[PDB]
Amino acid sequence: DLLSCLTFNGVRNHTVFSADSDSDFNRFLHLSIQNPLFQNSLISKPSAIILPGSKEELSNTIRCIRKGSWTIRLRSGGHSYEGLSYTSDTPFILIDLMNLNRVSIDLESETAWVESGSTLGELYYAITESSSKLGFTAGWAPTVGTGGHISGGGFGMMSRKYGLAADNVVDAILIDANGAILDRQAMGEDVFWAIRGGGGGVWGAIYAWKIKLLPVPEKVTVFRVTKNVAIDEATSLLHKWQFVAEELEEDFTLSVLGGADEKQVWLTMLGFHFGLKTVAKSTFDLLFPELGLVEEDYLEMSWGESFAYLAGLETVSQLNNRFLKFDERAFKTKVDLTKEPLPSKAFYGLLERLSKEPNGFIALNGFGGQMSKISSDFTPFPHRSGTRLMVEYIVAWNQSEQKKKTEFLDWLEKVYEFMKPFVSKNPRLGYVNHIDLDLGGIDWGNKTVVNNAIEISRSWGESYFLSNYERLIRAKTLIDPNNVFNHPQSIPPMA
Ligand SMILES: *Cc1cc2c(cc1C)nc1c(=O)[nH]c(=O)nc-1n2C[C@H](O)[C@H](O)[C@H](O)COP(=O)(O)OP(=O)(O)OC[C@H]1O[C@@H](n2cnc3c(N)ncnc32)[C@H](O)[C@@H]1O
Ligand SMILES: *[C@@H]1O[C@H](CO)[C@@H](O[C@@H]2O[C@H](CO)[C@@H](O[C@@H]3O[C@H](CO)[C@@H](O)[C@H](O)[C@@H]3O)[C@H](O)[C@H]2NC(C)=O)[C@H](O)[C@H]1NC(C)=O
Ligand SMILES: *[C@@H]1O[C@H](CO)[C@@H](O)[C@H](O)[C@H]1NC(C)=O
Ligand SMILES: [Mg+2]
Repeated sequence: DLLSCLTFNGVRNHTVFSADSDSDFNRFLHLSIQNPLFQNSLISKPSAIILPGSKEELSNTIRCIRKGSWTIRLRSGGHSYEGLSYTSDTPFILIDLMNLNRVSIDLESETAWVESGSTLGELYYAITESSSKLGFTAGWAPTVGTGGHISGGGFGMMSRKYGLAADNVVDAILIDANGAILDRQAMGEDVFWAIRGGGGGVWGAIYAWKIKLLPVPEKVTVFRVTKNVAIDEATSLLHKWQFVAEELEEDFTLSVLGGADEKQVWLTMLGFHFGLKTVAKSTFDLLFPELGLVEEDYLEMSWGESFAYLAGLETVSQLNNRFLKFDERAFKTKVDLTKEPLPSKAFYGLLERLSKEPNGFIALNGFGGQMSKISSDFTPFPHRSGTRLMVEYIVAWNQSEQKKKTEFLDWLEKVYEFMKPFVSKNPRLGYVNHIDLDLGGIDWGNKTVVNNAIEISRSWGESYFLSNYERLIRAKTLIDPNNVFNHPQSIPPMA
């Protein structure tokens, strides 16, 4: 029936479920699974996979699915930390957007239309090919899809200068529950607000984003330096780092990745400056001489080169390869936002815990700069002025380490518990692109839960969106009153 409808409407790229492990179905399913944690045979699988190739095909795909009784799942880059783009407890149809990866750069307006299947890497590659003086602000990972990422905000190394990806969206095409093809004018300002950070898989299917391209100098300066130190020094480095980071002028970003193994602590310092190396080095010589950076650590390169470099890629060319796997390990990650400085003992304790679990690591970023100049309700992402740091805790493992899974997750749980007193409180804040089901989830098939959906959903909803939660609910009710686009943590519509 679904297939007949798709045919009648001219949608031809579809594949039904097959048990054959070598089937084209399985191949398409796995192409964009970015967390092996959700890859096994015991996980839910779609009844069919549809690959629309145009806005009309996307519209008609949604229309056909509604004539049946399916749960819609949209996938762009497949990076959902919780696999929410390709799993569902109820029978589902996977709409994979990988064929919608056209990027159209307009150098006369310095804007771009970006189909929502395009990855960050594909976008960055297109921009750098078009111009040496234009860039865009989004996350570091080149295989992340614009569909999920911009829908959830999109934070990266240029956010202190330019804010989130979603803060630089000026139009969009949204395909609603009825297949309507809506631009900014058609969807209205409440819905255009909601899609710019309110979370993917909730409002409809974004067909394309229109973004404003942003100035970058022809040469920027970066460094990636790993310090191999002991815990005393690592603690004092991290404790000073937090002040250096949040306070730097907007033309600088300094972030950290960290881990340990018994007495050996490693801290990888990632630096970016919107300018030349003489200024970059004079700034860090003055503000953070403890890092011990030398002249040869500072590299001058193009903006596109810098994004490939910070992502750990070999070349700018690799940005354009969406199936170059970032990593092959299963993972679980959690995040905190902070409002007060972290005491030294928090870093010491975090490092002690890392030293006992070499499969764990942390990633630390400062806000400030432009992030403090954007109002909390400009877009749905509310963590602006007053927000000091974002702290990510990750544990990752390979197949050979599978039996330690329970232990790894316990370690992460304990780290998050340890950090509780030092980070944001009442409520403990989160970030929707860092979706975390530990916070809870709605079973939309459970009537008693659905009756109280708004209160229940406030647990994660206010963590992600704070006061913006109320406006999100109104926008949801407007654009998807029948809740066609839903998942365990989707914004509830009013009854
Ligand atoms: C995997 C990963 C993620 C990541 C990261 C590094 C890696 C290796 N670094 C990040 C960073 O530097 N800054 C940042 O803000 N986020 C970072 N992340 C997390 C990443 O942003 C999120 O995982 C993001 O949501 C992933 O987007 P992607 O498009 O790749 O993922 P998805 O699983 O397919 O979709 C996620 C949700 O959005 C819905 N979706 C997908 N496409 C659409 C469209 N077109 N319209 C509406 N909703 C859409 C999915 O259904 C799912 O709910
Ligand atoms: C539905 O969409 C999928 C995914 O786009 C289509 O498969 C893709 O088809 C293209 C074009 O045939 C393939 O590119 C080709 O790759 C070969 C090497 O195998 C290369 O020599 C050619 O230059 C060509 O570019 C691509 O590999 C393939 N992608 C995947 C993941 O399979 C598929 O054809 C579509 N199905 C239908 C019925 O339209
Ligand atoms: C609905 O959810 C509640 C609370 O999560 C649970 O106790 C109950 O068993 C569920 N009811 C049904 C009918 O599934
Ligand atoms: Mg076979």
